[PDB]
Amino acid sequence: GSSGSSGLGNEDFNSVIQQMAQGRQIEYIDIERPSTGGLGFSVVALRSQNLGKVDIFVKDVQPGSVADRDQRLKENDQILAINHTPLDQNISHQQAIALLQQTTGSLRLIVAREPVHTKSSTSGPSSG
Repeated sequence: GSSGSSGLGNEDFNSVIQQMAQGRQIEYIDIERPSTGGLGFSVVALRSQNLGKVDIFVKDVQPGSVADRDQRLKENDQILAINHTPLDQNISHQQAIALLQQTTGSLRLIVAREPVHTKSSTSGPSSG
């Protein structure tokens, strides 16, 4: 369905994000939009199950570009909102991409991450 209002109602920007994350730890990845460069990362569109919507995930995180050398954007990071705008059922996968290809100077991305649970994922820093 479609609706139009001035602001928010039952569900606010803080609620929508908290609902899409599902408790998952949310992180604000602030990226500095370069002048002679780009985000340095790609995104994938995958229709979710919750409801007519698309889940944008950060793929091909060029390990060395601003996204990294500058920010700490991780791969497979489901973007909940972009520049103060959630990609809920309201916004499709396309719109999400625009906000990026459009948003200049500063580009914020609120992604979620799954917590730890008797996982014990072996991870260590490698020098070379």
